[PDB]
Amino acid sequence: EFRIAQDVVARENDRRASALKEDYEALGANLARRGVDIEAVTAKVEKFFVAVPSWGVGTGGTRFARFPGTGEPRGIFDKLDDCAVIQQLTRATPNVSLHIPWDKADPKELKARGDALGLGFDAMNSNTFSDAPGQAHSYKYGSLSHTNAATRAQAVEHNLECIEIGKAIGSKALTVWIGDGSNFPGQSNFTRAFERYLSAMAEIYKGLPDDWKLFSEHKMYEPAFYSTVVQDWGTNYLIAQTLGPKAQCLVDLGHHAPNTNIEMIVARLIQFGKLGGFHFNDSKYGDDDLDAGAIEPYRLFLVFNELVDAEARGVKGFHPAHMIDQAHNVTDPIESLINSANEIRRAYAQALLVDRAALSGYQEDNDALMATETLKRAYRTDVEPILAEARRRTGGAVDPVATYRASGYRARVAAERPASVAGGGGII
Amino acid sequence: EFRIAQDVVARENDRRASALKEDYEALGANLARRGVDIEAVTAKVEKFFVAVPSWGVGTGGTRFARFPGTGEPRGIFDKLDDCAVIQQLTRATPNVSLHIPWDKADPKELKARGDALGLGFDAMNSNTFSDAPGQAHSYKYGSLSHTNAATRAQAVEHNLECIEIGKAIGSKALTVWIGDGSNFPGQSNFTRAFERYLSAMAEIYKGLPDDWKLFSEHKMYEPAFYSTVVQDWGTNYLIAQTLGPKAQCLVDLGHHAPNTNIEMIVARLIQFGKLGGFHFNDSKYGDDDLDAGAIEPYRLFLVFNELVDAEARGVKGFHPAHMIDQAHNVTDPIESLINSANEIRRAYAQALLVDRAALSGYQEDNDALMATETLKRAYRTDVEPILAEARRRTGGAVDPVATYRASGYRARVAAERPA
Amino acid sequence: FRIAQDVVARENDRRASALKEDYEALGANLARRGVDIEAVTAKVEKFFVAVPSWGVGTGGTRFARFPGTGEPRGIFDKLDDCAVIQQLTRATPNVSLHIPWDKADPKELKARGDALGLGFDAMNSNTFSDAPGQAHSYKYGSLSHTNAATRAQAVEHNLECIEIGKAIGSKALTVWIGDGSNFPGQSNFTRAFERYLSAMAEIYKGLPDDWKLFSEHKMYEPAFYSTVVQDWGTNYLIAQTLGPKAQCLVDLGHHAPNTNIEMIVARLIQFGKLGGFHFNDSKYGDDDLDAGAIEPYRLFLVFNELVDAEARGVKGFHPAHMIDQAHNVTDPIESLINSANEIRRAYAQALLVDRAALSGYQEDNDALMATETLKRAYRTDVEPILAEARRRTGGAVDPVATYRASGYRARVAAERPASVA
Amino acid sequence: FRIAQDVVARENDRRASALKEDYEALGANLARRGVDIEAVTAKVEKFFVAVPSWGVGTGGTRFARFPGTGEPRGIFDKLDDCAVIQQLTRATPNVSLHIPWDKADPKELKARGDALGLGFDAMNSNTFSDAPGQAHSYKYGSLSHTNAATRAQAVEHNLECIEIGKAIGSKALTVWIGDGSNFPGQSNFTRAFERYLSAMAEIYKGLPDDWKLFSEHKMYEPAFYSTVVQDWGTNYLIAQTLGPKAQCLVDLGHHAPNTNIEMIVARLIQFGKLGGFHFNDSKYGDDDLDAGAIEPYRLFLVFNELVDAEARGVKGFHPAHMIDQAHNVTDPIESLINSANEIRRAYAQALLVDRAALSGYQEDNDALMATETLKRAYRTDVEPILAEARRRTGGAVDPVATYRASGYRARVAAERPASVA
Ligand SMILES: C[C@H](O)[C@H](O)[C@@H](O)[C@@H](O)C=O
Ligand SMILES: C[C@H](O)[C@H](O)[C@@H](O)[C@@H](O)C=O
Ligand SMILES: C[C@H](O)[C@H](O)[C@@H](O)[C@@H](O)C=O
Ligand SMILES: C[C@H](O)[C@H](O)[C@@H](O)[C@@H](O)C=O
Ligand SMILES: [Mn+2]
Ligand SMILES: [Mn+2]
Ligand SMILES: [Mn+2]
Ligand SMILES: [Mn+2]
Ligand SMILES: [Mn+2]
Ligand SMILES: [Mn+2]
Ligand SMILES: [Mn+2]
Ligand SMILES: [Mn+2]
Repeated sequence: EFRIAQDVVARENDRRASALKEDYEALGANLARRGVDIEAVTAKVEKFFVAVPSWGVGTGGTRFARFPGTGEPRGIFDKLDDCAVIQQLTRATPNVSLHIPWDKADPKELKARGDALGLGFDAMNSNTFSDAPGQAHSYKYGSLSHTNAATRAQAVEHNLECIEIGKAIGSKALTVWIGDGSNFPGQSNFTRAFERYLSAMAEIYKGLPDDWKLFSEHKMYEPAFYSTVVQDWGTNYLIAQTLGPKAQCLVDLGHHAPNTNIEMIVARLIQFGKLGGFHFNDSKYGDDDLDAGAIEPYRLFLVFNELVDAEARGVKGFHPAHMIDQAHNVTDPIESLINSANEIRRAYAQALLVDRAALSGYQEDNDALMATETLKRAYRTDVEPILAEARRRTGGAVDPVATYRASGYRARVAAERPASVAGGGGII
Repeated sequence: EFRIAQDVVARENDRRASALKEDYEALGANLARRGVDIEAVTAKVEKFFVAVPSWGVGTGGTRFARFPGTGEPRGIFDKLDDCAVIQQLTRATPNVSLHIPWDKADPKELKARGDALGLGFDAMNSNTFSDAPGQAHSYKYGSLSHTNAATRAQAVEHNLECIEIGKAIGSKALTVWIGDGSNFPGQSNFTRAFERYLSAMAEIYKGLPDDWKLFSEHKMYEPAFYSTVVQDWGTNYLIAQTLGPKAQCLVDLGHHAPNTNIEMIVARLIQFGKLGGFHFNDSKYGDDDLDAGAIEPYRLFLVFNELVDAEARGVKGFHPAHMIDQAHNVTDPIESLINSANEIRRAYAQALLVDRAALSGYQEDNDALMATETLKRAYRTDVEPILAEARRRTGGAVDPVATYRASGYRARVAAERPA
Repeated sequence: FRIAQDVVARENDRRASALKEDYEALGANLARRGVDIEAVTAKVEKFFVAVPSWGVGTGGTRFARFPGTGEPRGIFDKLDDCAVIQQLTRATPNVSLHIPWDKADPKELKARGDALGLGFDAMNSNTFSDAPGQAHSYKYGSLSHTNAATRAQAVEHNLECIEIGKAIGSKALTVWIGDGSNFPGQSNFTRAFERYLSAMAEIYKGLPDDWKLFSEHKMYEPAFYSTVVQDWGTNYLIAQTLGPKAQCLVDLGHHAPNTNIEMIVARLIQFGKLGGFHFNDSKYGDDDLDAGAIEPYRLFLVFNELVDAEARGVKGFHPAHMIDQAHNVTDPIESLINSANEIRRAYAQALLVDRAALSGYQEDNDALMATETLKRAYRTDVEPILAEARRRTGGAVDPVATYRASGYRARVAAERPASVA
Repeated sequence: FRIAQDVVARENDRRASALKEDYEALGANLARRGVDIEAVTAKVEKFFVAVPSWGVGTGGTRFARFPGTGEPRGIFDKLDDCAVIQQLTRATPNVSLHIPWDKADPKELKARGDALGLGFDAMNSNTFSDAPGQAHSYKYGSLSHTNAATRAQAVEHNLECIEIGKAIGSKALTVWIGDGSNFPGQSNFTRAFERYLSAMAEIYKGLPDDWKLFSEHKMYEPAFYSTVVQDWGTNYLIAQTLGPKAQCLVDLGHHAPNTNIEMIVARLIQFGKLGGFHFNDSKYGDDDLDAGAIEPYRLFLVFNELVDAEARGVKGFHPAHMIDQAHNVTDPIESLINSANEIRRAYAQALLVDRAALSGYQEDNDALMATETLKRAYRTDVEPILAEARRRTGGAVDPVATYRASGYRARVAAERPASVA
């Protein structure tokens, strides 16, 4: 199937082919003068993939309000149809990340739809940070770390079910992010809550297939506003080290305290073999969940610099799961995910241009200026031509968003799906 | 009428009266040794009021979920009923802040219910940060500063309607907080957006009664995650100054950048006569909206220290509007508001204890250690006895939350209200 | 006696009546709450915190230093001044030394301490500044420097610190370094940390059987882009890697904005790697201000975690307590006195928490009453308890007022020549 | 010429070929985008930023200072090194002086500047440290000190800075003071500000008709609790109160974590009080790192506001641009060279933004395309433009490469005695 007509894609590509050939050739000549083979770079970029969040193709909101657009997806099936568009145009998001119970449905159908749309399934995501209809025990005061045994058992069961769904659809990991924490000093005993959490996670670990991974995701705050059980990478490391070989840490960019050196955390986790994966997005204030690289592109580049460095030195058993975790409140969710996936490949491609030998030399000589300039030479490079050519050669669009708007997809699905209504957030 | 049975109040007060007498007399003797008449302090404390937010009486939530408790208020009237309890027990929250359209209802009935419950109404709160049913233009991309004139006009009209409702119930002010801002660089032109906002606010100011005040509330971020039109007190000052004498700035404690010295902002606004009022709450990370003083009680004291100093310096015509703006996500909203109102009176009382003459002397002599110790001598003082006696003398409860739970009020409204 | 005993007695007697009234009033109030004030006073009078030799002299910033009068000339003057703090507060019996700043004949240092009634806490190494005759500069690092010879030099300095500490009665070595980078790319994060670990392993080998090696994390300064030992996570990795004798030291002002520090303390305790504390306060960065002068509640919450550990029955839990502050606009002696007092204050209030009631509220998820239970302790003015603890142990009811009445500062100002160049 | 002309020419010819290729390639791409590269280049070669005299020497922190070789001592050595930056970049024709650090016979300074081809930007007063023989200490403040005589002394000092500046070609005085408090209660926020305003009014009276008075806000350091001129809000009140000749100076690293600085820039421009900038980068506090070395996009976004201000033809808009950095681990000259380069880079890129398209996407609320319009400009590698601009104006294609090829550092190292061999 092709959510976007092939003629429109070919049409929009031909319209930009000339300019692209020029830019690509100019960049290739420049890279050559730098001892770099543009073709080698493009080949790797075509092979870089990042999972899209099923809950990301829908318009998001804040605790104050939600302003849905037209053609909002009704459920997992409409969401998969929209994710297909993203993959077809960018060719960078072949896999979708499911969230339960939001995307609960017959595993056979999900798999079927995915195969038909040319989409796979990444890590499963459990939900014990909200109450579902008919739920026996509320997660108001926590889940996996709740003081009530029955409540923890219920949370554990839910996570085990997520693993069962994932196995049936082709997933190989479970990501566990909970809101568990406290809003007031004294409300929670830090140590006892963590102990409860560890014990519950141990039960979940027991249900992991031999080739599966369990990712725990830390977050400084929100929904808890005083303390959070899994508040940072330090606690997260203790979790992973304690649970076992299959347990690793997931780093969501906007989940750190102000001014935190996030790329260092990535490096530390790689060093001790616990970098399970990433949740890409950008931010300026808190866990803003904005389009990747829209606020601080250099920081995104620096994270990838650590990723490529580890890749370069053959760090064996190094396959971090890459996923986008964003909320789109003022843009067409599909266009944002498209450009976000693009930005990620942009940062990856620039990281690949880093002269590793020269950098190592300046590091050993303590030539700070040249070391930092060596990274900038790669970062300053406009690799858009490589990103565009990679898409073109793999069946994607030179200009993804332009082709998307030219296709009229949004207007189309807007006519097929029921209207939505604005409203307030959880504030009241 | 009394939401809490008068016999329960008398009972729970008698049960703690002996202990209170002992603590009050001990504190009075200690203060007397420090040259302070405890009676003068209690007299002032029982006169300190802070308005309760109608939107804080029901359980709050986040973008991730809402976990309502039992007996949740069904509307503004249930909310007023619950606010009546807060006032009856603490005697520090005689006024309620309404939010339109959330609390829209016959103004005449609101006033009636208010008078019967012994409650009054503080500043009105406009809402152009969310869309209402049948709304012609969406506020998705802004409201008062939206690029579309028709949208801006609609936002202006809404605020004017808020003023009409407030005039009917006895409100004397309009508080304007909007989410207007951008999530991406370039999305908005900082200056043009601000110019649009100023022009729209000028229209609202034009329709403001001459016995009313117009409060603009700054916020660093959320719902906007890259830029916000009214992002800080600097922009807020420019707004108030531009609009006119009736326009002032409202300071919400959790709306500042990390590590910001908020008590200084308060002092600066007072000096330039633009401190319209406060939205009290506490926080640790962002605009957490937690129970006031639950996280950083000293900071609360330091804010009140600037308020009391303003009086001591002789600043005139200074009557800030005091209001609580909190979200109660994991506690009984009534209990949180009760203890929050209490914490605010606590900080106020301690600020009244500061030996101003001594402090002044240490400041002039640059004796930093004794100057800070002078503030600490006041802050370290446990004024709970003064707060409890104040409540007792004015019809409240020695221990509000204890009396509240003894009343079984929550179970009662839980039975009267749906699930 | 640094401070004349008649001065202390006179000042104590002047305030005796008021202390009696306040203490007995507090005692009755606590009794009504089921707490024995005498039991609290008995524990308070035994809570000690080490005073930093480097904080007895006036501090400064990169912009300027404004010395006061009678600045101590060397380590001996500093010990003399520390003796004043201990005599008046009775809460600072031990001094933390810094090498090479306080380098001197161990026997002389020991003798002076004994004569003044002072002991010595953990030693502190210095490889964040260059000393004269140094073969290699620490400009680009020390224990993690790319140059092997530079690292070896840093290792030998730490071993020397241990030798000095052993001779004077110390039982630990605290290691804080500025190692890090100011530009992206300057350092390879993983290799720099590996170099550090290798060097610390060597230092670890020189530790006596009853010693401890404390590593201190810091988010930034002097490094402004990355720091090798940047946070508690990296710190935990260090202690766990080095061995049983290695633990983490938590300096309150070394964390990112809004960090929940008390949780970090709880985590380290759970995994037995909480070596000790560097107490101070701050509002912006590593401000190094007088403990509790900015956020007294936070200080109380850290102690709440320390007391809960004891309540939970954590075994062999003896964290080292030290003050690490810089006094740029006050008399250092007066600030250290009141800071030590704030520390005992927070400790005393933490002892007042009704743990039985708290555990009940935590189990029932009664967040409001749980927090109020903490507040009922924190709101209690324990000054009378601190004052009585001092009176009973030979200290001053009001330390700073007594210090000022003694005229000590004016005395040492006349005895000590201020530096000219 | 500090750098031999044959060296400059040689290093240029070595890179001339590749540059021609890149400049032509960028010119074609820009043409396809409706942009004339020549128009950009013409503006870029005219963009200047003043170099801080206190920036050519190696910097340090409160913990240590690690000087490099050939450290410039005195204003004459410093002007000599600044000349190198100007010769190679052609973007720093003016130097910012700091009194009393750079005190010297005005006529001799003017003479040295003209000989080196350097002018002088805003004068910088210093009342955040004490000079020998000073009558009153600034320990507790200067312009806002509680002591009248101390304020008068500070005021007189600034006036002297204006006299020195008038004699050498300066047209502005920048005032940054450390004035503030480290403890709650220490200062009365309002009285301190009142005193500051009164003193600044006296300085303002000494300003010639064509002079400007810049006040610089700073959140913290040296004051760690409160600072009189803590932010742009207070700064605006100052400028508005003093008069038309008074404006606000924005130092990028003086803001609270996560602050939207470009918005502050826009607000000040709207109200005619954006006096100038102090460029530098940072990640934690006022790190004073090489401009754009940490967050180059933020720098671009600041220049986006600057370029748009001109595009709108705002009145009273003519900001002074200065670099205010500290180089603790690099050759100061090289850092200043590359920092000045980054500033021009951001400027060039902001010049590339399609204002018409941007304005269109803003009106339609097409946030995605709006931000992409900024990115299209930002993602554009303008190095070819910067290099050509330098080549056409007598500068070096690759400034740092040419600097190293000249062996200048080793040269001054042989002429200037270090403290130790
Ligand atoms: C929906 C998803 O579980 C969620 O975004 C988490 O991954 C975490 O980012 C929350 O802050
Ligand atoms: C509900 C109320 O309008 C709201 O809380 C505003 O005042 C502001 O605090 C929001 O962040
Ligand atoms: C002097 C002492 O080594 C130093 O203060 C360290 O302990 C650490 O606090 C530095 O920021
Ligand atoms: C040296 C110069 O006066 C100084 O850097 C000020 O401009 C300010 O940036 C300090 O933090
Ligand atoms: Mn996530
Ligand atoms: Mn998140
Ligand atoms: Mn508010
Ligand atoms: Mn708010
Ligand atoms: Mn320390
Ligand atoms: Mn420190
Ligand atoms: Mn500056
Ligand atoms: Mn600065």
